[PDB]
Amino acid sequence: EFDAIKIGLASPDMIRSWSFGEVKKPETINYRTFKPERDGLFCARIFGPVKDYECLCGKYKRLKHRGVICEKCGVEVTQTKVRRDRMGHIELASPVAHIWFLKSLPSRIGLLMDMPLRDIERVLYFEMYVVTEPGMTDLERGQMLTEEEYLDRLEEWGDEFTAKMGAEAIKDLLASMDLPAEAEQMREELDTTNSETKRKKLTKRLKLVEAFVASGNKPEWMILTVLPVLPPDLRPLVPLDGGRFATSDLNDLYRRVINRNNRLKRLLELAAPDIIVRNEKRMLQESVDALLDNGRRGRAITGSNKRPLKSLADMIKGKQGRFRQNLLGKRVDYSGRSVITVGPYLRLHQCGLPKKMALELFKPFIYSKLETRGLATTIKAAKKMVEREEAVVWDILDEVIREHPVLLNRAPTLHRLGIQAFEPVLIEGKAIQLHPLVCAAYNADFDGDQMAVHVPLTLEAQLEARTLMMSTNNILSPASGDPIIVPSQDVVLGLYYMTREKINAKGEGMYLTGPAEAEKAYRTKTAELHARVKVRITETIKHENGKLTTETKMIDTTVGRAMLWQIVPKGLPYSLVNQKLGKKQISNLLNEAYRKLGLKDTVIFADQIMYTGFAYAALSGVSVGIDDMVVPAAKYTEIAEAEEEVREIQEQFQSGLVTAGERYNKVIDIWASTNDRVAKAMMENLSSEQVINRQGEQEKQESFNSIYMMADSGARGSAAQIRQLAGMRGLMARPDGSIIETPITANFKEGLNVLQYFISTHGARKGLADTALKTANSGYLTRRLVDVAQDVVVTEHDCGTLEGVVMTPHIEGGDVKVALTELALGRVVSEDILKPGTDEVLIPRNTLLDEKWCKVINDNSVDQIKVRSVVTCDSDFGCCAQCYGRDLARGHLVNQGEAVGVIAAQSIGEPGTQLTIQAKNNGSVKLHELTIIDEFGRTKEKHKLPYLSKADGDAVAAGETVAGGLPRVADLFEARKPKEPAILAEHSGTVSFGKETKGKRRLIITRDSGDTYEEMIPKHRQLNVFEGERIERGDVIADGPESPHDILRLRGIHAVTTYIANEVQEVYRLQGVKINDKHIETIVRQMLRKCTITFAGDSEFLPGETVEYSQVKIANRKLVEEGKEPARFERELLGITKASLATESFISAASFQETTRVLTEAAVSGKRDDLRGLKENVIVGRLIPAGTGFAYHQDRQAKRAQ
Amino acid sequence: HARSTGSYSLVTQQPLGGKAQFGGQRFGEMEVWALEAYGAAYTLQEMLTV
Amino acid sequence: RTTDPVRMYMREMGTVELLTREGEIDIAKRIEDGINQVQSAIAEYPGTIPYILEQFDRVQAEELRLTDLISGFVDPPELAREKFNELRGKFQNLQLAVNEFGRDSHQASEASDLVLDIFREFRLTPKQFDHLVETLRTSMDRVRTQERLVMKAVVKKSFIALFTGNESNEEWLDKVLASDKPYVAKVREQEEEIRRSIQKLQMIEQETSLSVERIKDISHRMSIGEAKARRAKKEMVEANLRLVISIAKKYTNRGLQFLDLIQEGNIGLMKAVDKFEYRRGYKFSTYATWWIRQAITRSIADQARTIRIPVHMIETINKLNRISRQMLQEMGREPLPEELAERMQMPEDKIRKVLKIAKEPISMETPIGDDEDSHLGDFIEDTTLELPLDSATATSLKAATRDVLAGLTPREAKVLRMRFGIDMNTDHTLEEVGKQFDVTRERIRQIEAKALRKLRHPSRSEVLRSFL
Ligand SMILES: [Mg+2]
Ligand SMILES: [Zn+2]
Ligand SMILES: [Zn+2]
Repeated sequence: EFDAIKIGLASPDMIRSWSFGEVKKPETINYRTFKPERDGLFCARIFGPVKDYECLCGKYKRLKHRGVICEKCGVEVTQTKVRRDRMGHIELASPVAHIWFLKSLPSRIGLLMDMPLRDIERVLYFEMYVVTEPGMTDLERGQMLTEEEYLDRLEEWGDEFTAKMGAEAIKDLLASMDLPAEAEQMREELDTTNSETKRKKLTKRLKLVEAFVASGNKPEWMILTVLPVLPPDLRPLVPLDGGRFATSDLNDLYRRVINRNNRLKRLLELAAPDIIVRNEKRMLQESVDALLDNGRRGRAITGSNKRPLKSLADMIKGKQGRFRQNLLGKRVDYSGRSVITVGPYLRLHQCGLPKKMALELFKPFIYSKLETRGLATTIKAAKKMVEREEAVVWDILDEVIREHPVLLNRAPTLHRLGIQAFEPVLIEGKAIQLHPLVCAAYNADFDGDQMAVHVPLTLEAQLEARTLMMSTNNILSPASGDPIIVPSQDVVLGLYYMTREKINAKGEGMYLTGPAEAEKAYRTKTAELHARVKVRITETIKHENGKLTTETKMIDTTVGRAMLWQIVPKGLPYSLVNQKLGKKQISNLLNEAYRKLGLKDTVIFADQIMYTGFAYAALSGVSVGIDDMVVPAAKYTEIAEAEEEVREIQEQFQSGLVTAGERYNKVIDIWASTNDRVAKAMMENLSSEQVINRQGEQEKQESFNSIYMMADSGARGSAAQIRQLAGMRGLMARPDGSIIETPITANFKEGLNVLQYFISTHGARKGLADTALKTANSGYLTRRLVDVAQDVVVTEHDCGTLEGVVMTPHIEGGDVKVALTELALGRVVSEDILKPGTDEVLIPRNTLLDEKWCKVINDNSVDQIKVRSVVTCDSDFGCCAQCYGRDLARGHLVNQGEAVGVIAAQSIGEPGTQLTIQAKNNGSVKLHELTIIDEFGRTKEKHKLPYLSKADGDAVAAGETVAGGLPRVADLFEARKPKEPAILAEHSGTVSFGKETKGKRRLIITRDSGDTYEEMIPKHRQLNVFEGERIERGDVIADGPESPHDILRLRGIHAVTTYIANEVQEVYRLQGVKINDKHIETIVRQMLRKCTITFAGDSEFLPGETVEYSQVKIANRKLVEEGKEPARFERELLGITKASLATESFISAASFQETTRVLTEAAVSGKRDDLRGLKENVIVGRLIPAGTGFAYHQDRQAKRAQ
Repeated sequence: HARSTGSYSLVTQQPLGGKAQFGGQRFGEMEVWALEAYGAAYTLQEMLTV
Repeated sequence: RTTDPVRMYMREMGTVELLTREGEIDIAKRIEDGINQVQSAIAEYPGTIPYILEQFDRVQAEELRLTDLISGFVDPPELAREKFNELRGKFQNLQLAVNEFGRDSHQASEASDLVLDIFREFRLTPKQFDHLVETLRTSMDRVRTQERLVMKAVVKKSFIALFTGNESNEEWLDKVLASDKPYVAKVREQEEEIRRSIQKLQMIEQETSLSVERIKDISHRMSIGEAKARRAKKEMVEANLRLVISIAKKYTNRGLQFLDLIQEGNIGLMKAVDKFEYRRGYKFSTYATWWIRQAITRSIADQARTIRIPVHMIETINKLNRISRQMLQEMGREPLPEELAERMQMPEDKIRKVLKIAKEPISMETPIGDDEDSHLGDFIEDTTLELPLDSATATSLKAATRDVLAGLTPREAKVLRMRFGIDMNTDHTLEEVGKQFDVTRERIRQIEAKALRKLRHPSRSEVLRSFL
């Protein structure tokens, strides 16, 4: 129907054209008949009939008289909904300035007439005159005259000049401007100017003038002469229960405007003193600005209930505004909500749905089927049968829900796994039964959590639920590629208990034909779960090439291990089961099954694993008791020793040998050591036991303590919690941050006393409040990332670029932080991977590095590779498939139409709550910094070189001595400037000292061309450069934190990409969160979207103008095709907020935040929105140009092409 | 709570909210982000429009 | 330095000095001096006196209101009849003097100023006053328009020379025709238009019988008198602005803001000044306070509610509030409507109607519960909507009745469609249903009744019975 949305100024003729009448009175409704008045705010002649196909006087009261305007009353006989569309207008007695175009800094009016805002308000508030027409007089346009001066110069000259006061004067000045002449004047002066500040001033003014002349708008339209009036049903006056009436504040604001307008019209007939008329004009202006935007001008007007009246800008903007409350999110039908219980009998694709909920949600479907198969003649028959709850209704409900998927959601929806599709199973009850293996994706625990259920209606939605959102498809985490359905808690505990090994268990040394006879022996009480036996195992291996090799052997195992092997699918080695199975082991089992067998086998295996784990955890009988918390006897003696030594050091302090700070520090150290030793003793006592073996001696065995089994299996608990239960609680922190000297020498078994509990509360409160605030901080970060990266969709297959990024293993000392296999798994090769020391092509270009090629690279010892990345792609909009590579959630190449930006934003934002020289290897030494490389050719140590045992190329043996998380990420993504940044060498050249000017110092550099560049350095700066040294570009002059803007300007795109990726991944890896770097690179690509033109060239670009980089690239390609001088640009790093607010679409920018500024700028510039991204199509209800809708939009892009 | 079709708001013409009003569940911004990440254009259009 | 219009307005009215008794006397004297200059200007018009004379002729016949004619008598129908007969006689002496003895003769001027003195002792109602001023104003504006059109056409010095006496005389036209300057050719052409223009002057002059000089002098005297009066009134109100704000201070927080009250009180001052009398010897503040009171009260009754309550109902509500006040304070509890009706001497039903009449509408943004994200306007239904079940029922009934009517012979089916309006814009009575083929009433009725009992037959009505 429509392809674009245009925005611009509203002329008085246009506002009159929108209107169906003029509102003349502040009347709303009658106090007896409750009918609208003529010429009021609810007039039926202006806005439409109150009743469908009726008129106020009631003469024409049927559809026979449709479209006939009644002569007695004037009401058109039509539908009532026209009262939601028809507008009105008010003809203002005096012109009024628009508040948005005046007080939204920078002032468009003030910028246009080149006068300060205070001057314009002084004219508007009726304090000073302004000359409109100077005439044949020394006076100039726009110069102020006070009342006295106006009188003297009126006596001096008379009618030669014209001076006015108020909004009328501003209107005449705006209408008298000759925009092209002013534009030429600014162009010439800019051609002959030197100051940079005046350059910026005239650049903005010229941009505004050019925008006005191009958009077709007229400046005088910023002063309103006719005011539009909103349709009544959007500001309703409705009867409430009990006879009370409810109204919108817009009614009060409009009534004030109309009253003051009528009073002004009356005062201009009963000719009145100029002071009174001036005051009334002031009233009219204040009322109009209050109606448009309350609180911007000054004191916000309040109602009879003493809170500010809500204006139109408040309707439009904010968290409660129409964009975010009703357009980007909605309440939906066919939805329900209930508490969630656990269904251990369910399959991965099934969810338990209560019968009453299904009856309510699927009611139209039930009606349809009852009408179709004939038990209901009409729709009220079906409704009555459903209400009476007959049996056949239940069979019909079963048949409708037979294979109709439903969508389950849990708030907060941190990532796309928070909504998934399941096949419903009707259950008796009122609670939704949820499969345990999906809880980790939902972050759902059964302590009162509630879930929402949605019913997809159309066939397309059903097939999207079955194919995309179904639980069996989403088993890999899109953030990292790891399985997200890994078992936890009782499943892990059962698989651990069944796979443990006991000495001298019943049935030891027995020979079993296979897993079946192990099961038979366990069920017949011949052998225990933990008996060491020999079992015949038939094992089939599926190789990388697909070879299936089957072979049988006798293996020394445990009965439980064979019984578990019974459910392991064919194609997997038996070594994966022949061990005690913790959480890591089960995760490895599932990951290997997915890597070597596929998806269906993986889901069946996961279901069987969870069933078996539950069964054998129930059979184990694991329980917690007070005797399971064994307190080591060494704790009391260690506490006594620490206390005695603390007495000794107190004595030393009393002698003056040591100071107070030293005493504090070493007391902290001794208590920390005591805590560590008590924890070690408790672990050693808890983790072992002595048993009698078959031959009769004593043997050491791993303990079967319930708490130890709980901690070691990885089900619940870690060493810290057992330390708190059976060891020592340790040092705790005072609320300011300081650490109290005396620790809590008690655990939770003997219990704390009053003061120990008080110190515990000190930190407990801090933790809870920190979580409460950090949740909101992370949510706001995730929002910001989503709006910056929302437009990134895979739009192509190959972009045909040769650029790429260089990837090497991460080294932050003497050990590798992460191998290159992890960094390269799933990325496409950009430059051919030659074997080191050879010219053979091991890996061709445009190849996806899967597991097998990763193993090849690991075997051939490759250090540095080149791969395509999102930042280096050349696609005009979005990215291509090769530059992104594998999509982690699916395991194959990324498909066309995937919203990679939203995935990246969700992946980064989800873990936000969890957020807060001696050589050690043998090899050679290389100097660049210091690098120690193994004999295989891999760089394994990277060390700094401050301004050495071995020189360059000298071999070094082992041991030789050559000689705050979330705020950081948020600050990094907005590209903040550090408080004290590093001073960096602007240009490559020879350093030289300069005149130490008072206040702060200056330095100079001589370039290769002999030009001298001056630098402004503060006094307190430990300069590193020395005179006579040729420092390269990118060198550090003053040490300190590095600003990403400087890195981009002086080093390049790759440098800033690497910097951002490394720091954010340092923060994430500190807390043990694994996120792939392609998401971060998508965000960084969205940071690099604007360029400032330095050389204007011949293209329609002004110097120093920040424009979009893709537009410049397209223009430069066109100009190169035309053989004309292309533009020279510098690229800018923009923060996620500033990049989001500077999008080409003003709909997305207005829906993000700062709605007033975006709307004002777009209206002045006459912007046009093409609805190219996701948010715009979400607002207008269209299909998003991503995923299933992608093709659709492409078709339109063909139709507009033809 | 469950609802197929019920009352609607006066101005926004959207389903009400709450059990007392027989309202509907809210499909907020994060849900729309999840549907966009999946690629379910038609389900999202269903939730927004019909 | 400030943004509140309140403080700027006080800055504006504080620059006017406060007046004393003698200041009020002097300003009133200036006002009346302007008023009687205007009245003397009106009196020097040949048609003005006949209008007053015929008005007196009608009122003296006991057919018109006496107040509408005159409002007072200046003293330095017991008396009105004698004064109007004396005025008639003095006017007749003027009429005799007008042209028989000569316009420049001493009789025509002496009787003229004596008629002026007689008319100065009259206080007319402002309505017909402004009517006469409007008539003279319209004539004078028309002569300005004609003169400016003539000047635009001709464009000089010759007209300036002959403007004093020959502005409208044909001697100017004859001399222009005789002139032979190089630019007179086109002017001579324009003379044709000017001829019509001067023709359009002629009746006006014989309507006035004053040529051009006399009407110009009358207009100048009128203008200077009105300007003097306006300046005096403006000074007076600029003085009393402070009394306006003082009195309007007492009616705040009643639905209208302070500045609206100030402006209404300002209108009250203008109306009070327009009808002030300093013969009565009272000060201006006493009279002005009453009018400003009226302004504030009328405005606050007419514009302080979203739903207007008429003025009489406003006083009813206020006096009910006061009586319930006194009863509550006299007995000690809220007075029941029966006792209130007894004290008001009004029926209890009227008391209940007044009590329930209209409390001010609540806002659709009132926070409900301890949430800044909750408003009352998010819980308001749309009761005008049609349930989708009823829409499906309407469609199903349409299909069912289509089938049942198709189970009929075409003639009766079409007759029923026309009589009930099925698939048709309008419903039709027996007349135009007959107009289909044969225009007969009872046959149409009997056909429709036969069709009705035929459809009532249990064999073809089960599909329709399900819609009950
Ligand atoms: Mg919970
Ligand atoms: Zn009517
Ligand atoms: Zn690419």
